[PDB]
Amino acid sequence: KRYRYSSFKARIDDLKIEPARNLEKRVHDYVESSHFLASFDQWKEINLSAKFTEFAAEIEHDVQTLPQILYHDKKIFNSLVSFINFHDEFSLQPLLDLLAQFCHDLGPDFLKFYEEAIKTLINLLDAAIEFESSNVFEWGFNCLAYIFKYLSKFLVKKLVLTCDLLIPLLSHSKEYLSRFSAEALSFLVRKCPVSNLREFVRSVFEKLELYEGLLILFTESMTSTQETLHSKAKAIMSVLLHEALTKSSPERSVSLLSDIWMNISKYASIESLLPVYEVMYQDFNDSRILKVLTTIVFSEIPDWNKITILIERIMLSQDKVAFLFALFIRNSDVKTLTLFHQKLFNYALTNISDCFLEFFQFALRLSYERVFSFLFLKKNWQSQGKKIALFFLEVDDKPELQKVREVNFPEEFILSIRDFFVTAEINDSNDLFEIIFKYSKLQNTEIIERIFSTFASPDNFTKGTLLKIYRKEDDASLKTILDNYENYKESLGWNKLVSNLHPSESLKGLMSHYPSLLLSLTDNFMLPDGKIRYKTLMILQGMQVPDLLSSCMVIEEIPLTLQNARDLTIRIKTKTDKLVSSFFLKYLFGLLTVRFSPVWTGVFDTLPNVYTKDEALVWKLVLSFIKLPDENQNLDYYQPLLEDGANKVLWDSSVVRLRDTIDTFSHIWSKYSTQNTSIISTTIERRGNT
Amino acid sequence: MKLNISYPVNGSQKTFEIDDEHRIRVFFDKRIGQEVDGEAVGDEFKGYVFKISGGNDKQGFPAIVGPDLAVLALVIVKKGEQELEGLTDTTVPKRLGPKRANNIRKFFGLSKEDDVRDFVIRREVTKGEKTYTKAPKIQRLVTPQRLQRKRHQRALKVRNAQAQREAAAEYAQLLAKRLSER
RNA sequence: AUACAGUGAAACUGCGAAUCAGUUAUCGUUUAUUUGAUAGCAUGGUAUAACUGUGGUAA
RNA sequence: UUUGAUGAUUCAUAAUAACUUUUCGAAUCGCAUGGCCUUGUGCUGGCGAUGGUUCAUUCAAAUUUCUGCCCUAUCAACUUUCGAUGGUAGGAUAGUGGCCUACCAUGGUUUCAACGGG
Repeated sequence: KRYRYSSFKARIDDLKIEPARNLEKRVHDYVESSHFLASFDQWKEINLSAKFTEFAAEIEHDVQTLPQILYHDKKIFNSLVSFINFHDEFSLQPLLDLLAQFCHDLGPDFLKFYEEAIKTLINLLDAAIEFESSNVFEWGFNCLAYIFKYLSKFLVKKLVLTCDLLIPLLSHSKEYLSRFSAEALSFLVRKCPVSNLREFVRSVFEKLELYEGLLILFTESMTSTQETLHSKAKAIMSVLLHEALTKSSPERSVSLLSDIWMNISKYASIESLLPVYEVMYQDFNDSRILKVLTTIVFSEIPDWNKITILIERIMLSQDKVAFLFALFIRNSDVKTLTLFHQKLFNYALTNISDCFLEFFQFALRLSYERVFSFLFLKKNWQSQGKKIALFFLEVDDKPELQKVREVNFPEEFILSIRDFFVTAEINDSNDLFEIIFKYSKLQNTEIIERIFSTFASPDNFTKGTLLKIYRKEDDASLKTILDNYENYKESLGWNKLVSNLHPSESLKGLMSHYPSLLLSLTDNFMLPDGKIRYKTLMILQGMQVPDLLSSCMVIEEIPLTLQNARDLTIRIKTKTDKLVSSFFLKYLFGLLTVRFSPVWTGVFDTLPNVYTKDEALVWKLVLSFIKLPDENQNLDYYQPLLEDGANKVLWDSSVVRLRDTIDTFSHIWSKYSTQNTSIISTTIERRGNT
Repeated sequence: MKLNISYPVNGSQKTFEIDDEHRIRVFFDKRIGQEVDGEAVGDEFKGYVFKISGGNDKQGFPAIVGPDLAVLALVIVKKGEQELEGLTDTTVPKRLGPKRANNIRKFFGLSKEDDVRDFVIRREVTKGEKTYTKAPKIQRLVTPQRLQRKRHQRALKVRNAQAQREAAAEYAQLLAKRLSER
């Protein structure tokens, strides 16, 4: 069907110049007496616009018989540029294509007009931006590429001059103008053989301090041949680009050559990049190479890549290079040589963190050696708690240097913790989890705030006397890690007598209804552990109804039925079971994250034991939303001021930003402790909803 | 006769065939939408509070009922304690998620700071090898465009008035000129 | 294009479905439509379609 | 010396008073999304798609003034039967208006070819 009505920006998106790729028999292949006269009279016939008519009435004495043109060169050129500087939109195609033709007949005598012609052209491209016509842009950029096609013989040495003339198009900060003009200039780059292109690349790199994306588009359009085929001069254009690179250019030019290599690698599929890789390897044999190597290992002879990387490492960036080589490598011998280089590669915590975020595979040898070589980075790396590589974490955590473990045991023996030595003991016990007597002693000394209590409970879960001391501390009492410690003690008689001696579990069975569902799940898993170590049908129904909490529409349609059945059982059927059922009902009605479950709770609150804890819990819920709890623990300040290897790409910028955030997480100890304090469980929330 | 019974919370529905017509004899001359108890009509189903739907007779046409309604339908208004086989246990999901912005805000309890855009329902449809995830829509959502159009309506009203009551004055200038003339 | 963004069946909504003859007035009526003028809460709730299912029914 | 006219007005229009089973004064959409700099995440801003108050226009309808057509005096009386014809009010009317109601009057048509019939 016809009639689609693409918008103006839509047509600009469809636009690409490529006039030598546009193949018709236009006028110029059929040449009369002049080369200008045929396109003159043809446009005189096909187009009517009043200033084009009076222009034709002005120049008709001198258009015909090309001696007339070569005599009357300047005067009718001034007539041309005056009418283009008049510029109604309907006269633009004839006058502009005639000015395009006005150089092809002449050749060298147009170079006394060339600069002023391009000046009128760029003024009219600004007028075209305020005109909003994709046809006008198409004609103007088409005639510009025509001028460059007809004058590429004489525009060899003056490349720097003409790009300095056309630099209001490249750095215009309106990206489709530069995306247009970069095609024409890239055709000129494809024209110019070697040395003038080298000087042009030098001046273009030097003038770089929105010109960066324009230079990227010019390089990509110079390499841009047909579909899945590279340019014929691409192997030499990469040579001129690498010669202008390698410490001959500014800082952003390295990322510019990187992004040009990225777009060229995305364009040319596989076989078109044999000679490009050969020329780039020949330019890389001499020895900035780091951003280039990471860029060429982005897009996926890896042994030759490993050999060149080993030479350039014999002589962060090396961490990102090794991470990408690990994510896309194919040789276990090269991986072992990379472990040999990882012996000399610093920041191995951040390197292993980004590598484990990338993949999870064989050759995990250097982790134990880095642990034996041995602070805050090891603290954060062990603080990566529940990963997919936890199966290797729990098996390789023993391989650390136990001298550091016994040294932390000497710091965990005595603890004079006022405000920050509790945090220092938290940082110690985090590593000491991967390392019972000192645990119970330090826990007694510590119980003699919330973050230090949660960290002590983590060492408690990592650790019947200890169970009695933990029950005494729970009678003396964040709560998520505390219930983790309690469940780890209860699952990891004498214990029956020790639990029957102390009366407990009523406080936890009452305060299981918290505003955090993970805290509710931890309390529900802890209370069943206590009732197991010292009824169970209704408790397991309440645990299973809170188990299927992934409230997708199938499971959320299922959960109202499951909660209604368990509530019918526990309402048609002890004081502790009534407290646990009331706490589960209060937690379900105070979740306020799914209105499916809050309909089942409003159904289940209709047949309860009258005013047992119902109206008391309702008054507690109404009073919970008059003020809010706050003020978690603080820390000091830290500063990375680092982690840059890229400027602007599509996905390479995202991968580099991910490695930069990884390095800023593996930054200094104050930021590491701030990230550790950020790594917490849930808390009280949902104000105004409860 | 045949009794289509539908559990509403799951929403499931299955049919039964009811012989022993003196169970059906209490349905008779009773108006549509009146209460029916579980054990009080039948044998096995206990405590199932119902209400009759009415509907189609013999050969399918529709207050006071006779024995022509072969297809009698019920929804389980209140479940008793009978463990049904495809109604109460096997749950079918509610199909279409909420579409409107404040409808989603009611469905997940959002406040006036959320600007939801992630509390949308999701779905992944499976070709078998290449998945297609989809977020449908948040309609009646406050956009940057909607208050732009509200601002444009304000600007158009104030511009029309601030041209009209001034063109009044430039007419009154010519009227004052003719009054000084005459 | 992790709200949406391409095409888009279905469905809702919107729109449209004795001839009398010449012959004046409508300061006696309405005037759908076109055309031209024209008016100083970051935005809430229903009640449902298509669809998923349970059937009857020779239909 | 204050106001827009037609041949012509209780015309067009303006002011007060309240009645409104309370009408409207945009909870709408597409393309771009540019600017001001106190960079808020602010305030602004373009083109046009629909809607909507009133008036005019345009297109219409429904009535209305004046003439006409088939043969006839083996058709001279026809209409106030259960409206015939007026005037006054009311209702109906989208309205002028027996389109109807009651009340007041007893009219009106016709040898001119009426009235009736072919």
